[PDB]
Amino acid sequence: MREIVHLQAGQCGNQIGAKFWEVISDEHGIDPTGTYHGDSDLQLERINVYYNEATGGKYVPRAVLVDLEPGTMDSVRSGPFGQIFRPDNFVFGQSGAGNNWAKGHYTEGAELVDSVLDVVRKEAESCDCLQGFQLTHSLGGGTGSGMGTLLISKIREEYPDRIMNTFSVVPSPKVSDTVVEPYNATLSVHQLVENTDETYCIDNEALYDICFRTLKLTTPTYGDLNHLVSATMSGVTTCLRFPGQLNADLRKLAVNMVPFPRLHFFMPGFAPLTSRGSQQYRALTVPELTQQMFDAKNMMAACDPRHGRYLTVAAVFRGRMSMKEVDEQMLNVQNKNSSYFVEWIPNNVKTAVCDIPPRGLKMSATFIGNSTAIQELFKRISEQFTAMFRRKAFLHWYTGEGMDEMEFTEAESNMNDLVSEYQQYQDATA
Amino acid sequence: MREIVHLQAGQCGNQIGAKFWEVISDEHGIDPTGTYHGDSDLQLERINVYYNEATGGKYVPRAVLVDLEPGTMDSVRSGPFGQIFRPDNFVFGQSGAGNNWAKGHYTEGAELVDSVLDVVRKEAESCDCLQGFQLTHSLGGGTGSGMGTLLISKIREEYPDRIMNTFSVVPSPKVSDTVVEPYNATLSVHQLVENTDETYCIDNEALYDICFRTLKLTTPTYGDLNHLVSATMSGVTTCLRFPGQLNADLRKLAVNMVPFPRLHFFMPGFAPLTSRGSQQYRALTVPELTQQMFDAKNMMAACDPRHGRYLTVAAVFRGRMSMKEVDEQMLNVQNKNSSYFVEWIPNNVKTAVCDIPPRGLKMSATFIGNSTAIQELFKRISEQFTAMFRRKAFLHWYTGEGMDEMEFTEAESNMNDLVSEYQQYQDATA
Amino acid sequence: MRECLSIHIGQAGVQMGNACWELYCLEHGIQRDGIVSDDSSFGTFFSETGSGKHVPRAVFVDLEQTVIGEVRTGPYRSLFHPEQLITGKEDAANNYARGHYTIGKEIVDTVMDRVRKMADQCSGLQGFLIFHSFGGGTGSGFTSLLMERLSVDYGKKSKLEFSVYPAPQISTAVVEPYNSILTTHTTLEHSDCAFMVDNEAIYDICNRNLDIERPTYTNLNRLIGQIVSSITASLRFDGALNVDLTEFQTNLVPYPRIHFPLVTYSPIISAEKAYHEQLSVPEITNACFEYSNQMVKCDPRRGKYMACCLLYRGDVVPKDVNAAIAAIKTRRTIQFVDWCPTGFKVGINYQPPTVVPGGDLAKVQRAVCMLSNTTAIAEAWARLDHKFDLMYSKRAFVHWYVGEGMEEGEFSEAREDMAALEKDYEEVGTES
Amino acid sequence: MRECLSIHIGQAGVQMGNACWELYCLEHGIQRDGIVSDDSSFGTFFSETGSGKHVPRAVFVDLEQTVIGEVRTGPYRSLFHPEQLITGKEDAANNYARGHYTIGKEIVDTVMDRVRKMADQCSGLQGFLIFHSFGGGTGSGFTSLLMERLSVDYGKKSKLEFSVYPAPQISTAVVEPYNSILTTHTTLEHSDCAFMVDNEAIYDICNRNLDIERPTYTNLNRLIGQIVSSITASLRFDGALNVDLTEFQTNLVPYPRIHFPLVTYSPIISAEKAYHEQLSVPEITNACFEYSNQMVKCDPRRGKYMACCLLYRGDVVPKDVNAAIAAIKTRRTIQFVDWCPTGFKVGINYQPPTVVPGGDLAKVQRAVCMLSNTTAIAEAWARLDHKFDLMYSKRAFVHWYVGEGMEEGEFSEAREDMAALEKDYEEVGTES
Ligand SMILES: Nc1nc2c(ncn2[C@@H]2O[C@H](COP(=O)(O)OP(=O)(O)OP(=O)(O)O)[C@@H](O)[C@H]2O)c(=O)[nH]1
Ligand SMILES: Nc1nc2c(ncn2[C@@H]2O[C@H](COP(=O)(O)OP(=O)(O)OP(=O)(O)O)[C@@H](O)[C@H]2O)c(=O)[nH]1
Ligand SMILES: Nc1nc2c(ncn2[C@@H]2O[C@H](COP(=O)(O)OP(=O)(O)O)[C@@H](O)[C@H]2O)c(=O)[nH]1
Ligand SMILES: Nc1nc2c(ncn2[C@@H]2O[C@H](COP(=O)(O)OP(=O)(O)O)[C@@H](O)[C@H]2O)c(=O)[nH]1
Ligand SMILES: [Mg+2]
Ligand SMILES: [Mg+2]
Repeated sequence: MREIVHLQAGQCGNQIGAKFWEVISDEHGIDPTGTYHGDSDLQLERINVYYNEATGGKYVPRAVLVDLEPGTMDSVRSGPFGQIFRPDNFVFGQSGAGNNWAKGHYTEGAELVDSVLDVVRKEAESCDCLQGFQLTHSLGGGTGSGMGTLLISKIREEYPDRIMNTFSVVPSPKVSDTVVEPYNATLSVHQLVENTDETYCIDNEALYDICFRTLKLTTPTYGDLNHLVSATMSGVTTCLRFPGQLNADLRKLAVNMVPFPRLHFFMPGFAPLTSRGSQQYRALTVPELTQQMFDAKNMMAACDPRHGRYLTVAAVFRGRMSMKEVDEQMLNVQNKNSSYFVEWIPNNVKTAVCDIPPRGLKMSATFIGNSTAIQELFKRISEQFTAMFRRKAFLHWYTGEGMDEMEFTEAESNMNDLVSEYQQYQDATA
Repeated sequence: MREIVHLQAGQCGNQIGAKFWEVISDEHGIDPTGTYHGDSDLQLERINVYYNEATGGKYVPRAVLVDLEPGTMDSVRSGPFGQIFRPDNFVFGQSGAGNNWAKGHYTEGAELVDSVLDVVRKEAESCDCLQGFQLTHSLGGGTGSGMGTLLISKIREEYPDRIMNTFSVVPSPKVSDTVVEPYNATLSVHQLVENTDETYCIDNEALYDICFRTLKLTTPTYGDLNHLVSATMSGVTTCLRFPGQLNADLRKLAVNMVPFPRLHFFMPGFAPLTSRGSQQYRALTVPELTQQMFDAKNMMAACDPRHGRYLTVAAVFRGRMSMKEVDEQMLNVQNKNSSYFVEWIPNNVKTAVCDIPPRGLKMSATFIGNSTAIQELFKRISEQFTAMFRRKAFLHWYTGEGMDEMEFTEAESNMNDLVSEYQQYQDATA
Repeated sequence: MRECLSIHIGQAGVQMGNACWELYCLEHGIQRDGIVSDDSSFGTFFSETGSGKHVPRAVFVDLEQTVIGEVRTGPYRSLFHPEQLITGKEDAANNYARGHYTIGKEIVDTVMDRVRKMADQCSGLQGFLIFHSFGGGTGSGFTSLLMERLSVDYGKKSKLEFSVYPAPQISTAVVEPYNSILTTHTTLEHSDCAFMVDNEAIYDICNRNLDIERPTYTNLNRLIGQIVSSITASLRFDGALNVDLTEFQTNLVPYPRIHFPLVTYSPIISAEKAYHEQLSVPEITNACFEYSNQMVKCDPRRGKYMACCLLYRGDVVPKDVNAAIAAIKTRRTIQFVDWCPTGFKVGINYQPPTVVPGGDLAKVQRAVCMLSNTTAIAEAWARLDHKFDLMYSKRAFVHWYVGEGMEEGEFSEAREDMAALEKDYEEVGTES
Repeated sequence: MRECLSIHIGQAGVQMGNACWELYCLEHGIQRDGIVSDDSSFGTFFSETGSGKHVPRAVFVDLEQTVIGEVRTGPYRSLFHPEQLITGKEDAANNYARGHYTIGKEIVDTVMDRVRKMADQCSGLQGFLIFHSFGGGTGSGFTSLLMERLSVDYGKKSKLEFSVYPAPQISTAVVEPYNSILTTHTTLEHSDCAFMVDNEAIYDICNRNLDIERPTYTNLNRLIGQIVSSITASLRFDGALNVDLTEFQTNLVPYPRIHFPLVTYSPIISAEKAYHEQLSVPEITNACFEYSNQMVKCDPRRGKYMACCLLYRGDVVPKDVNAAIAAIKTRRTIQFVDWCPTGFKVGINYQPPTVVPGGDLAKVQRAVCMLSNTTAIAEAWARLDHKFDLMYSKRAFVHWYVGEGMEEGEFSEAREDMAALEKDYEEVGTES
């Protein structure tokens, strides 16, 4: 059976991971103690996708948690699902990174990387057919950026044929959380732009907007944003675990979504997202979900899609569905949004449907978009990296860890090429 | 029936012996008072292997305990199984050895050796078909090294046709326990390198590592390391006592493990070894045990096996088993670890399976390895003997007991030949 | 996070320490006798005896028995390890040379021995906390010795220090300009980021924000203790956007020679006045950027902010923090240097400030501490340097330093080093 | 293990003996009247009368009635055998010649007779324990006689002796340099390994480690008694890695003429100060290798360690010992001679130290005693020899020795023997 191993690094990495297995276990009806309590046999038919069965009426999720300080992982152990993971997979250091990409990649993480790969190798050996890898981290973060890229390069070298997904939180344009985000992002993009097959960019700014208006949540917290992120991440692999009329696995999405090897950055989405008051006054039907998922306000990325165009779109539906309705709405989006799709790609939509919906919903859909509008995101980082690096604003911390100033300029140029390549394909043949 | 007599000399010898009959008696269900309380008739079918029955519903283990001071043997008498042994077999001196090989071999032990052989002869006469001998001691120790070698030479001269096993504790590379270990080891290896058919090298450093990480034991003690050692020692003779699909006795292992007469030094191992917390998250199956037993971290020897190659490997399994699974994993180890086996020996694995598992486990396996990596162990001792003997660091104690300085240099050369012979066969025909 | 080590040198540092550890004991529920009786991560600042007792991981040092004698006779006498309370015979007498050359050298070896033993019991050491007075004999001369010793012996570790920066108008000693510059020159290289606080600024806060008309050094230390507690809240509790000890220097030190951020805290309200204020996130967030609320008399509006760390604490919502920070960045009166588009380093912890019995600070479920490396401190340095050269032009008090084993050349070298520091702020304060 | 014999000669040895047997009686629960009333291996040091009484296996000897008279009138009067308390008429008066030639010869025969009877009741004799002062009339002249007699009569047996090595700075007698060398020359050949302890070093420990400001010889002997108890713990209790009496000489005597190891003990803490320290294995293990904790004033750092015996005692874990020893060996400040790659001889016993009522030592469940044959003692020998030749150049006190039956030639021969011993340390202190 197609199988995956999940990797989570850094504070954002682990916390989203924790709010991810809290949801995968719910879909498969897995008790926090690890015992199965699902009400349907169709959940165990593909449990092995994320879990390695341990004899005794319990299942263990093959996940690897990496963090240079133990603070974030200690909280996970104390969580409702902390005891679910195998204790051996909890690998951590002692000196946490100071939000510097250098320390999490060259000096501190270099010593612990060997330990991480050994667990990863055992998990891979425990599988019968490994399909790909999943990494959760944050580009602005030091551990995730630095240690995540180091792990991606090693596993890619070790397993070149296998896929690898990345759900990376991207710095927001207006309000940040770390001063030196521009350095961490550019260094990390320099590695993800050649090592990973598909990446999903997420920003908390966009998620904050969703909670404020789309969901009318007065006091959201990361306990809530991670739930939205976990919904999309679970949706991407609905096909590997449950049956449907038109199944689309990780590789199928990659081929339909990645036209050129370097243009593998997507913006996820989800629907329906309605408050409790609005539940009465809305009909949960295919025609309404299609509008919500293509709405710029429902996007989990700060960049407005309307400022660009879509190379490829992939729609993953869930629940009881009508194929003709799904075909109709996608056709309407193709015709209605005439200038929102490139001319050199006559078909821009990849549709997928699954029979089982998520949680208590009777219908769900997940939106993946490889829109050209993401150029405005790297461009902003491109301006924030240049302004700081122009006079060595914070370089003396990265230099002291071994990084040479030459590596910095190469990543900036490799970042400018990515934006130029995005602008290049935004053109039209006529 | 095939029968064995156990000999234990020195402090390490007797204590491991005590924690060995505490386990053999458990497998056969023998009460500490000597009466049989086993729940299965299959235990008494081969009890005579280690025990001489005494009419009256009691059994007496034919074991000979030798020690120059009575301190270590007095504690054994006060142990839970102290009253199990025949009082006559407790043979001891008055002037204990001062950790000098000379005193335990030439001066002090020479007077008591006659007494020891007489008991040994009676035990042999009490048997119907004696198969071999077992000696437990410590090379760094004086009594065991000195008195153990004296006993081995005498019994070998008396019983050349019979086998003799030796479970010798070898000095650790980093932290020692006796200052003059290099002298004792080299002198003792000089005798074991021509008198015994198979030897099992054990080091407490490696056992300490197992307890720290493999078994997560916070406060281990020799009461615990000896239990691990006794498990392997009991496993080697599982076939002589219980039935199985593929029985392998002491001689069968010796022929499959000893290619050349001088290369009879092995490194034992055991599996599964998991903590109480890790018991939930692991499946006790053949595929997992094979990886653990070939893992360098599960080895009971300080030398890393990966630095060398395996001439011969012997796997002794226990419990309900599937032959095809056992064959598969050994084949995988043969192919996966391509460079870990010599080319001039196409088959390197000798498999053995027994029906009954140990204690409460439903599956066990014992690892025996005649790896070439053990050359780094004698080489280290070779450097520590040379540095001391270079200027007669502690020779005036051995000289005063009768030993001539000439014997010292011959053992050093006989030790260098052993390392050269190990390096010689590490080569490849092409 | 793992262990962090504390050092208290001088009367100011020692007196601050007893206030800091009063909060630490209260926060973790540790009794003043060293026994827990009301958060298991308290091991960052405490070492468990193994018999139901906790020893604070601090090294109180002074060259006189008076200040440490009070601690030995105070309620926390049974708390500290007896050997940690290292004391000398004669005070440095406000002379930098004595605390660094003559009398400081005699007791420096003993201090390191205890520091070494504290490190031996560390499974992980983030850095050191050094409390001292920026101007003073023991707090300026002996601290420089430790900074040199700690840097060479350990190195590759954060070294945070809290300094009582001399107030421009108020001053309680005559030769402070000599003393402050001498330690600055010797501690600039071996430091990572030194938090600065004035006595005058805290007095003004105690008079305007608080309704206390009779403040004392005891009140100031209590209001400074929460500054240290907030900075180390992440290492001792759990919450979103944890800020490790080493993260402070990376975010707040753009250049190696500019690591002197100032401290601000909010809310600061009396028990009665609290009933009339909502104290929402925007209110406290805006308060942190008010000249009337900062703990350094230098005017923030007179310069530009380069980096800022917002260590939000309590029942705060991350969405509110992001919106509040956006409001600050759009203000035109506030100005950040162009070469740093991103300056805010947010930190959220789920542990509201503890209430100190008998204190002048009200109970608040939502508090925030701001660390801002601002160029406005350059004006303060110039004023302090202006005092130094005016005195040194006539050798006002040089003969005392000369006779204590310090050459006259150091005065010229130290001032020139200070002059370069002023130029460094000028260089980073402009963009094309 | 079987019997070990004890001998106490001189005021220092006799006074040490009553302290040593105070511990032995307390450890085995033997009352001071010689009856057991609270470990059956106590026969190593005691002989059972057969009527519910135990006679300690010691031979207290002196040339004066004063010191032994105190024992006869002390609480342990009924303990010792009356004939064991052998006493002379006139003291040796601090003269080596008297204790070896004139007055020592008169009483030596009686001492051997008792020693012979003690051996007759031995099913196994590991060796002898001789307590004396390295410098003193009876403790230097009479001990040499016994060493010669015991070696020839018995031989082929361990002979351990504890000596009060003259302190470099503190000295309570004038002609000690003459006395110390004379016994060293005559006792070097017949000895196996002599443990050395200074009065100044123990005083410093009692002042720094312990909080005792009024120490006395009574305190020192009590702190020296546990040294002897730990060395013989294996012979009287059970535990992993038992260290027999004869193992000490094999491990700690690389060469026949270098058998003078020094003694260190840890933990040494008062009752109050113990509450503030965990006292883990690494802490005590590291303490044993501290200049501030060793009982000989010679600086260990001034030389190199050749052999070390670690007799761990109490509830210790063998894994911790191995890890702790590994930490010591990787230290760069500590240095072991190249020709001895392995120097540590570990010994673990399951019997924590007993608490002596009224003592200055706190109750600890985990104690360790270290014996280290270190080359740093060579400096002490040179200083002692420096005193001897300076006096002997003028015959400062030779006439007293000459008139007591000792030829002047022995002074030259003894010093030359000492000079060779200094060269022996130099030869073994370097490697290619
Ligand atoms: N906030 C605060 N400042 C203090 C306190 N005690 C002393 N100071 C400041 O310390 C400055 C003078 O240096 P001190 O710390 O008093 O002197 P020192 O550190 O003991 O060094 P010496 O010169 O050897 O006495 C004064 O200007 C005070 O402002 C205190 O308890 N709280
Ligand atoms: N540690 C310790 N040393 C002692 C004690 N009593 C005497 N000494 C040492 O003994 C040295 C002098 O030799 P003594 O033992 O006193 O004299 P002696 O053995 O009676 O021989 P005489 O010369 O005949 O008196 C002094 O330097 C003391 O250091 C004691 O109770 N404890
Ligand atoms: N969605 C989400 N994002 C988070 C969470 N915690 C932290 N982040 C993001 O992580 C970024 C900071 O990087 P971080 O991972 O904490 O640094 P690191 O520990 O060195 O990897 C911030 O920009 C936050 O947006 C969380 O719980 N949920
Ligand atoms: N594995 C193990 N080794 C031991 C044990 N006891 C002692 N040893 C080893 O024995 C060595 C000391 O030699 P020993 O046998 O005690 O001297 P002997 O009594 O004269 O034979 C030390 O290096 C220890 O490593 C034990 O219980 N288990
Ligand atoms: Mg002062
Ligand atoms: Mg006397």
